[PDB]
Amino acid sequence: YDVPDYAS
Amino acid sequence: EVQLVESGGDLVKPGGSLKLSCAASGFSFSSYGMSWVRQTPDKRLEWVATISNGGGYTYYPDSVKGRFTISRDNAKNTLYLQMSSLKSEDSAMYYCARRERYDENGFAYWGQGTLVTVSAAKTTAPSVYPLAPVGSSVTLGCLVKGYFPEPVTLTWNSGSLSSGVHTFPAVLQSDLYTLSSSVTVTSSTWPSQSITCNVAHPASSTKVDKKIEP
Amino acid sequence: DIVMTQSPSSLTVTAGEKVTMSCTSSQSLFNSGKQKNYLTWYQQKPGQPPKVLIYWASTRESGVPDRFTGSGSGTDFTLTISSVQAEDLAVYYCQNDYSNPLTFGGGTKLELKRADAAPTVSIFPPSSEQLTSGGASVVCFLNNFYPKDINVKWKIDGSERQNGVLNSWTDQDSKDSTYSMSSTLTLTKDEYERHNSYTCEATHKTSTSPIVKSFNR
Repeated sequence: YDVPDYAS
Repeated sequence: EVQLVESGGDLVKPGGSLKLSCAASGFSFSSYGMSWVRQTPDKRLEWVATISNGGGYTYYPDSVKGRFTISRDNAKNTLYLQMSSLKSEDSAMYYCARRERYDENGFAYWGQGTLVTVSAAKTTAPSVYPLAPVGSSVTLGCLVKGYFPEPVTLTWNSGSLSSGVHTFPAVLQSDLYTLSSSVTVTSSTWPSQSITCNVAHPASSTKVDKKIEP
Repeated sequence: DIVMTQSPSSLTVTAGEKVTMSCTSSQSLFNSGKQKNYLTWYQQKPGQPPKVLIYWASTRESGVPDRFTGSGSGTDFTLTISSVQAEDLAVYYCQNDYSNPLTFGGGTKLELKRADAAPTVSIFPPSSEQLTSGGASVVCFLNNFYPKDINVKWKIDGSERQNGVLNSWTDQDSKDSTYSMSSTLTLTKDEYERHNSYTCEATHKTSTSPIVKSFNR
């Protein structure tokens, strides 16, 4: 699973 | 104990490329995104790049796009940053910090840095100048002038004289440095006891020893 | 880009006192998914990377002292150290962890108070070694003073000289809470042989007039 950064 | 250890930083001509690695141990690597923060000699911290725990999303500031690339190898547990089109303004210490996937809370784990100096000056050994003065104290100095790169290590009488010594932070001239130091001895100490400044510049394999005479 | 603005850049403390530093955002950092304002406070000591003291504007990291508090919301935030110790003289920065680019503040540096002390100003002619080479630096050390505010000024034959000087400064000495200054005027041998008096003059709070150090060539 590969997630976006929270700050994006 | 999470462990991020950076590598790669060297002296690199304005223009050339450099790639720094950052080996991480002690957490499931694959689970976290990683970052590279940079701190300039004016002691200013700067975000440089973030990457996904998986690799597919990358994020840069307007100042790094096109010239740098954050990269990871989850099989080898390592981050990378390929840096190209290197500029002077880019000289700094490069840190990798891990992203808080779970708690979304600050950069909690930092590495110990790697320094990069983007510059084209030739390695120059300094000029070591003894500064004898023109009561209690007698202050003497030593001027180490015109060298590249940092550091030089300056000691007064090989680390035996080590009280009342002042070594000042070095400043960059037109691509060259200059630094000085002061020691305060007493009237009885000098000239009856010789004070000598010792200046080694590892980079030019220089080690000069300056007997400061009256 | 949210700019981070911290004032002050240097705060002078006394151990055991309460001290508060400010962090301002250009926009809000309140993240409504976590329901948290995503501001982080960091401390850094010379030689070290930074370390988290406070995250989510006010949650303290496991292991940070009770005296460190984060307070504030939206665009106006503060760090407060209830009673400062000397293990706290470090630089403090805030960081925008809310959206890219992530921005850190400028830092606030804790400097410790002590009693004023005027400078031991000392001036040295150019060594022979240097005059062998065609050049001539006149050095002037102004060691061991407090406060950091000092002005130093060169003079050749009575006129004020500006081009050719280099000054470095040191931080607060570990063992006496004091600063020290170097000032160098580099000349050529021709400019050197053309003059006689060389003055290194200094103004500092301690003294109503400058401390003049000088010599004839």
